[PDB]
Amino acid sequence: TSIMAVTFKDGVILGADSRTTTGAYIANRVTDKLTRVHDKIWCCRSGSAADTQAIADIVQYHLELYTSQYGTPSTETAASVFKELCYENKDNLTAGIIVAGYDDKNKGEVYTIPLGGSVHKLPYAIAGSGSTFIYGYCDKNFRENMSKEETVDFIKHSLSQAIKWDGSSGGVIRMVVLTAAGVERLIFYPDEYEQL
Amino acid sequence: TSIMAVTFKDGVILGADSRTTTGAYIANRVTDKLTRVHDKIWCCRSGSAADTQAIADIVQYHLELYTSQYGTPSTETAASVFKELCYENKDNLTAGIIVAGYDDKNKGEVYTIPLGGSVHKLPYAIAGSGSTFIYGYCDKNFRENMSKEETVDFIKHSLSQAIKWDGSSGGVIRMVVLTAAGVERLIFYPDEYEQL
Amino acid sequence: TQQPIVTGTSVISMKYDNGVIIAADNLGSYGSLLRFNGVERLIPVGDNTVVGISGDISDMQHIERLLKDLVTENAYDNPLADAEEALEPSYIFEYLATVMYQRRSKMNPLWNAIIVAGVQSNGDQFLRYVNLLGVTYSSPTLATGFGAHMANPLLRKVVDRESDIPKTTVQVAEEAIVNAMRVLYYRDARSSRNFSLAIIDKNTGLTFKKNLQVENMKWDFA
Amino acid sequence: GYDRALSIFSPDGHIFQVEYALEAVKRGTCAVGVKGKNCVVLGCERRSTLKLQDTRITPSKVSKIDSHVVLSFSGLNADSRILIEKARVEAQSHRLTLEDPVTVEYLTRYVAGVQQRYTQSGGVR
Amino acid sequence: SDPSSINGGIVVAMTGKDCVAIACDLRLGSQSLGVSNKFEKIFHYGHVFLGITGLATDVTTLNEMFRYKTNLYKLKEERAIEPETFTQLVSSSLYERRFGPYFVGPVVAGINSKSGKPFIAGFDLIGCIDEAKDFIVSGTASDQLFGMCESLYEPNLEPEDLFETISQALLNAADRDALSGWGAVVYIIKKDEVVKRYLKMRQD
Amino acid sequence: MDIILGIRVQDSVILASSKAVTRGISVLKDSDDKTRQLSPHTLMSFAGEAGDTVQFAEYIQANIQLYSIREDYELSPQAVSSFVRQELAKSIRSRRPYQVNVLIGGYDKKKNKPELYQIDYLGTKVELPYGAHGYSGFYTFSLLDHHYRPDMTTEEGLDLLKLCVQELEKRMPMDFKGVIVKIVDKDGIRQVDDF
Amino acid sequence: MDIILGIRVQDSVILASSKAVTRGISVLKDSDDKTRQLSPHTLMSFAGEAGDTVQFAEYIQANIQLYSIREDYELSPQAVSSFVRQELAKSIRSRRPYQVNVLIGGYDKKKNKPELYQIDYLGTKVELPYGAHGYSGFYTFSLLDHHYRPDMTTEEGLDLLKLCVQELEKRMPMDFKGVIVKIVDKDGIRQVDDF
Amino acid sequence: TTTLAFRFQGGIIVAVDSRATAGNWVASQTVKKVIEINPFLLGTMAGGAADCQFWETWLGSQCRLHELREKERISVAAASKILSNLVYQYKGAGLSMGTMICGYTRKEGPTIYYVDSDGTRLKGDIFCVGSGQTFAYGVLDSNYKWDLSVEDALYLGKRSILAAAHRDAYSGGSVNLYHVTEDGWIYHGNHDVGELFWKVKEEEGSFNNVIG
Amino acid sequence: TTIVGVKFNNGVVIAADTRSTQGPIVADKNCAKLHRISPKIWCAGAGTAADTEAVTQLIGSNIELHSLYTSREPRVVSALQMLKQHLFKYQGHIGAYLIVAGVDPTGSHLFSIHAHGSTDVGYYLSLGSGSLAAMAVLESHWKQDLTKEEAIKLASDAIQAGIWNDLGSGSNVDVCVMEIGKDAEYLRNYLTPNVREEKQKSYKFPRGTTAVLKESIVNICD
Amino acid sequence: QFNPYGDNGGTILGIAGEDFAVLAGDTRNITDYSINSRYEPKVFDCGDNIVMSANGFAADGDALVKRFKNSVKWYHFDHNDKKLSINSAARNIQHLLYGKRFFPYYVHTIIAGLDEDGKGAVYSFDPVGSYEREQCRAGGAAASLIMPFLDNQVNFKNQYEPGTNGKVKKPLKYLSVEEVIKLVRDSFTSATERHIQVGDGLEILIVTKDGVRKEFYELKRD
Ligand SMILES: [Mg+2]
Ligand SMILES: [Mg+2]
Ligand SMILES: [Mg+2]
Repeated sequence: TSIMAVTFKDGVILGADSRTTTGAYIANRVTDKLTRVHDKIWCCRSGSAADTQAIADIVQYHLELYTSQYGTPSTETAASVFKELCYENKDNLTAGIIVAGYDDKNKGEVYTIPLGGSVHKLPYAIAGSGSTFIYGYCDKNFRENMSKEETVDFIKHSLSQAIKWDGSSGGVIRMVVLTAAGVERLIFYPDEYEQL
Repeated sequence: TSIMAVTFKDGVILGADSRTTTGAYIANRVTDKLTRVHDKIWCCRSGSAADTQAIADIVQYHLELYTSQYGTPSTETAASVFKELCYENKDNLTAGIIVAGYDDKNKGEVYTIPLGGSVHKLPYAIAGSGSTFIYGYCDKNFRENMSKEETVDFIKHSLSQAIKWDGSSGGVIRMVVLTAAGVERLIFYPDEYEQL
Repeated sequence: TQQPIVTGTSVISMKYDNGVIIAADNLGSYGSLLRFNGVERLIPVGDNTVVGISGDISDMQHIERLLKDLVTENAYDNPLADAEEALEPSYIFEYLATVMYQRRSKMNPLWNAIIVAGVQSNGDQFLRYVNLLGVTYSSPTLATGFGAHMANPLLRKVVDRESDIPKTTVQVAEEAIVNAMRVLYYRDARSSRNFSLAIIDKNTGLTFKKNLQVENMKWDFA
Repeated sequence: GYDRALSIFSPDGHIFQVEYALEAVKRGTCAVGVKGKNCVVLGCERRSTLKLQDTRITPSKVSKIDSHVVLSFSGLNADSRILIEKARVEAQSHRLTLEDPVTVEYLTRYVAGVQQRYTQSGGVR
Repeated sequence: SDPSSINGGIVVAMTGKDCVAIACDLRLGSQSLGVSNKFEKIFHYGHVFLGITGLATDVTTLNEMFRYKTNLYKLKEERAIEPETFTQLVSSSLYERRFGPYFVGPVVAGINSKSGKPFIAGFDLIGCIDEAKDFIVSGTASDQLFGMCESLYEPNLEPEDLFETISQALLNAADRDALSGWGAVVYIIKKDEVVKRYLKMRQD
Repeated sequence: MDIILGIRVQDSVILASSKAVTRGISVLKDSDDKTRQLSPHTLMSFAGEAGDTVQFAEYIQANIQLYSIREDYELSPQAVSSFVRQELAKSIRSRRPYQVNVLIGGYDKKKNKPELYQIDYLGTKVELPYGAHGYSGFYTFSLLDHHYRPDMTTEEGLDLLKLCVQELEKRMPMDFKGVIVKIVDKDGIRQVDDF
Repeated sequence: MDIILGIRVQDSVILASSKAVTRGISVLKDSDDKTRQLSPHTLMSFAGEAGDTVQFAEYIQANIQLYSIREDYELSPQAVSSFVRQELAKSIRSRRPYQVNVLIGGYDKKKNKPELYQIDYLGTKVELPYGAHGYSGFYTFSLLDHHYRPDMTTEEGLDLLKLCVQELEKRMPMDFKGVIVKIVDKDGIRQVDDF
Repeated sequence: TTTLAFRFQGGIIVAVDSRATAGNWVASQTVKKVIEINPFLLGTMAGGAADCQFWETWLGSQCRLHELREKERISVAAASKILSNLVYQYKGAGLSMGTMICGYTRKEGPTIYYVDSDGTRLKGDIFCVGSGQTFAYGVLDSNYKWDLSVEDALYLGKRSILAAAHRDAYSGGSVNLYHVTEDGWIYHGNHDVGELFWKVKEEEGSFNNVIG
Repeated sequence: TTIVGVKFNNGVVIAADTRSTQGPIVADKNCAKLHRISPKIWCAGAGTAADTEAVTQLIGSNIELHSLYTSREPRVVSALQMLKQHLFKYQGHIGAYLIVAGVDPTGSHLFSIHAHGSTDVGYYLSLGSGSLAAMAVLESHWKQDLTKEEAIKLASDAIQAGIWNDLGSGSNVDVCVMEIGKDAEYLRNYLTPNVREEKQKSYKFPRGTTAVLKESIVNICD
Repeated sequence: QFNPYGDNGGTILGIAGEDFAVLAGDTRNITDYSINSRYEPKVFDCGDNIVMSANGFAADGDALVKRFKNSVKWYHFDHNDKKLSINSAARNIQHLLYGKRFFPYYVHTIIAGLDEDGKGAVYSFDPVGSYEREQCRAGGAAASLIMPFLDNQVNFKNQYEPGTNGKVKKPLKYLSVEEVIKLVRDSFTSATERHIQVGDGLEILIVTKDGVRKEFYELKRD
């Protein structure tokens, strides 16, 4: 995998490639690594497909039960539940998850959770095997309070490069836009992003 | 290490950090990884300090003996001698070398030689542990036929990022300019490059 | 049985005439990747104690939550929570020390080296170390990781024994700490330029300094 | 688990459940033991309101606990099987650990201890 | 199967006022089994004395080798080898087997016949010279010998007093080691007389 | 432990078992009886891991004696052998299995027939005219394949057994210090003192 | 291989060596002579790795016999023992070392004295009043520490040796099939046939 | 360690050394390896010092509880089996013990049981246990007769430990002697090998391998 | 071991401690780690003690022969080249870690060599188990344009850091000063801050205390 | 893989007189080649005139001392303030240690005090609870250096009466507290010279019928 999430003026956007791997064989070239845990709280999944799926399923269950009792959970709360699962089961898990959500009070927020189960709140986050190749690019190009179109271009260009160099990444670039307006799904095909 | 070499309009420039490592202890923070094998043929060294030094010493001896008999060797010839040593002793070596030189016929040329001992002629090359973090940046920012000032900025910005993310890289940024005019040594300190 | 993932490097500290100083950089390393740069590794407990932590960051964040919870629990049914029955540095340490040794004894350690710096209610300086093995010790100067090898020698030139503590001012002590941090940036491959520093004085109290930078560096000499 | 304290003291200091258990013994068929100079004889009554019995297979009144000790009883027949079984198991357990069969005093002390335990344990009579 | 502790044994050397002493135990065993109680570990080539601890086959071999080499030295040089020179010869010979070494802990002792100066020296298995004013120790009870010597030793002891000090150093060290003991020999060395004494010690 | 043999003849079962108990480079005892009487007409010999052997033998002995007292009746050799097999079959999948191999020699009084059962630590049971555990079988089975007849007397069986012990004393690497021989027949269990 | 003993008395050296050759679970031979005469007044017994033992013994025998013919003279026991030690000391740092332990019993005709040398495969030589290789020493050394006197006769030495064999036959785990005894004195080497 | 105990005409002799080792380091020369369970029972210790020490004093407490409950001193057989059944429960866990339970009772007479940490329990007349057991066996077996006098038996036991103390590197210190009769055990002194060896050498004429 | 090298105005200075260990045991309390390759080229060596001594003697021997062959004073880069090619050939199996320094017709020089065959260059260097304690001092107090007496002070201070803070280092400080135009000046035991205090008691025994079995005169003459 | 044990170095020593007993120990605490503290005491007054030290892995050492101190407290609560005799303390400590037979306290334990006849007593334990009363015992890193010296000077081993042909031994006698402290100080200075993990300071606890007294002495800091 290559995955990322980026905050901007109107909220936050999540991004991911679509490649699933078993050694050098691509088991699925149209994977959906962006997963809904709540209406406007989503996560990017990297690491083991089975581990990250089982975690996201448990989180979605927890937040559904939270909502039934206490109403809409904060993005911080969602990240805390991910952390609790990742930290307490660190010996048996291979999961690198980025949590991203939109509040109306807090606007866009991004939390990254690496292998150990630590939590880190950031303006933007990158993760997955392909992220290594874009640390330089992303640090140089990220600005705070970007527009929607600018943030889409930032993610598109970033994941394009990650895909170009990482063999474990490829296929389509999926994105999910989280704003006050609602939830928008975007897709970008090789013929567009490859020649950027 | 983080190292690179870049061709441009007037010739070629080599670049490197100054960190030497023994585990997490910095054995030397002012290392010179850019090595002269001939008047206008230089190399960037990465991997084992002892292996790369022994190779560069043998190459310098070979090219000095070449010059005595057949005059100035081509940059391709210098790369071939590096390759021959790296390929035939692949089991006992840990050396990633970039070769760069200036001819008047061929202008600037860059050859990269990875672990296996293969040769690859390129417009520019990056290598060392820190190179992983700038594949994205360098591919997006490199143009052919750049000016001297543009190429210096490209290398300065690139190695700045490599240094920022790689713990095995740091110290000063050394550069060596190879043109018809001669050989120029440049140095850039943390206080300048860190805040780029 | 664990292995540390996201890690923090040296924590350094020393006693001076009226109190203690402690410092640690703001980096969260991921192996050789210098991944996170806004990480605070000094955590104050009340107005009289600062706990400095190195090692695994997920375990550090767990210890943060434990200390946060300890403050809450101490306030319960305690009218003197902000006076005579406030949390002392010695209480906070012994608690952490107990936890560390219990976890090592269950073969599932918290992968950390910890320094508790503070001032007791009677004015006495408190400075003590504890790690993943549950090993504890005290000294006029204390440091973890690389700090133990490089900072301690420098800090021991200022305070070499007990009798040197009354003779050392806060200006002299902070100068030695700040110098040691520069040396660590030169020589530790997992240090950052940015760091935090905390002073706990028996008169002026807790002073927490953020976003400090290593400066006045010598390179000009290759 | 069923916990009720069934054997308890009464105001006069009697444990009625234990005393009523003695009434069950009083109802049982008569048993007698006489020891001589070189032997012990155990005699037992068998009620004759039961004709058409098969004496080959009907449980005998005197039971061997080991090859050298015997146990007869008076009272509830079903209850006696539980005591006999436990005694027989302790007999073999003693031979196993001490490498010597039980003394008659020891075997008796064990059986009596079992009986006592059922007078101050919850959920049992 | 640690070559330096199969057979067992110890050697110690000390300097005094115009004299030197070198002592060793007599045990040779095969791990737990004691085999011989007559196995001496001190040899001499002219006035230069060499003690060797470690694997006994190498002790024997090296003695035979240094006898060989000092005999040729004397024939060519027309003089007896001195302790300082012999020390260098031992070092060279051991380092020659750098990547296949003799498993030994040799100790040189003697008085330079020209200057009259008392001299002692020690080596690791690979040739590193360890020179000392006071004492050199070697063998399976080296820790014990280090402790005994460091506390008991004082400078400029007379030959008769030095005998008592070195003997008590060896004896009490040997009794705290399972693989050392079974008898002991002490050499007291003056400029032109050498006295050899066998010590009475516990035989367990 | 080490050598345990068994031969079933016309009217009896004969068990021979080595007397040596060796630990390290020392023979600690040369008169060890590697057998337990389970019931008047049933004998069990055993060999295997130290401690395990006697612990298992005595545990089985206690259980069969408990059965005998409860029912005032002697279990058949076949029934005892099946009980022992099941205990070992349980044991093999336990946290720490009993590493014990046994032979069971018995005289069935209802059938008036001798019976010999061979059971290993896995719980592998077989009825045999002659049996052996461990390295002994590698010599004795072929020997008995040749010399054994089904209609032999107890005396003929003892001579056939002498032939086995002689062969083992000639070709086996270890000194097993002779054997204790015991006969199981209609009249119960008795020991041959001069072998 | 396995058991080799040696005793030096007033006027002779006596060597006792086990007769068994065992491979796997089979004693292949019970009359094996684990000794070679190196010279008329020098005998060498040996024990260790299969093949290596005889190959080494015969190689030494050839060399000493070659010396004898060349110089028309018999090497002293001390000289032979030193030659053998050096061969083993070379061997231990070879690509494949000789895994052989030896005892050398000789009568020095110039000194009129018996001599017994014990040498292991590493090349560790010692002169002894009595010697043993392998596990044998763990019993015999203490026994001889008690009963041995330096002024004993050959007959007294043989009785002292009977006491060692008896102890080994009682406490050793393996059947070594007795010993071949040989005496080395002023009149050369002879074998005791009834032991 | 070296420890022995043998049966004879006049009861039981029990003899042990007193050395403790940690590898080649001689930790102690004055260890007590015989434990006095009651006036008629003795236990010997070989193997893990703590294992032996802890579980044999524990055994003593179990024997005391037996005579309180049964109003009769425990048999040597039953006492040995308590220990053997205990160690069998720990089989595989790594306990290291070689013990001998020696004593007299009316029903048994003089009795010796060998008990070790892999669960082996053996009745016998002669046993030697420890790293130096073989050295003790060599002397003991070659001088043992049933008809030895109390004086001679005491010496043979003492002499057998001395033999092992001398040859076995991991045995030594001193010899502790005990004699068990129908009337109970009798202590026959601590004998330092430092003096005992030279005294035996001179008086007996043995140990000719050593430089006199 | 702690060893350092420091460049100054008109030359270079090297220093070392004087403790030699075998495991945690101190074998020699005053061993000399400062070696002579040529009169004005000196080596400081850490690692395997026999390897540093042997490799320094071999190259020193070959340097003398080379000097005689060329009729020239030997250069530091020649010793550097020969040591590095020898050590590389043996792939680190010869455990010699050296600081090479000296003066020659080309000027004053300071290098270090690792066991596998890498050379280094610097104005200040440190090798050995106490190198981190020494380097901390060097990074704190070094400056461009040091005088002779300043460089000696800095060098010995860096060695002292190792002596006090590293368990592998102890006892005394040896120094060698190599100045351009002057003879190299070797200062054995330049500092002795670890003198053994007076013992509480004399352990001289009464004569006759040791029991003796045999006496005999040993013949050393022909 | 996580290793739950570590080695904190140092060494301890106990000697018993006629009416007194001493328990000494150095104050240095280490890991690998670094010093953690120059003054970290490891000899403790546990009440009832019992002094105790558990040397080796400090986390296990502190845990054991902590548990035994607690055992003394509860012994008073459960048995009417009865004084815990040294022999009873010893047996109690055996059970503390053996209780962790299959995950041991990695320490060497020595206790000192007076027996019930008023005479000096020293008991020593192995890591799993094997114990023995002695006149004399050294424990820890330098035990192998000190113990043979104690055999010679306290128990007069290998010392015979002069002129008696090695037939009469030097008679055993009790030593005065002045004589014992001389042996302790010499033992620790000797150990400091030849063992890297031993130094900094020496703390002696002396036990008489009047109570527990302390004495401190400087040791070499290299
Ligand atoms: Mg791709
Ligand atoms: Mg011994
Ligand atoms: Mg130090």
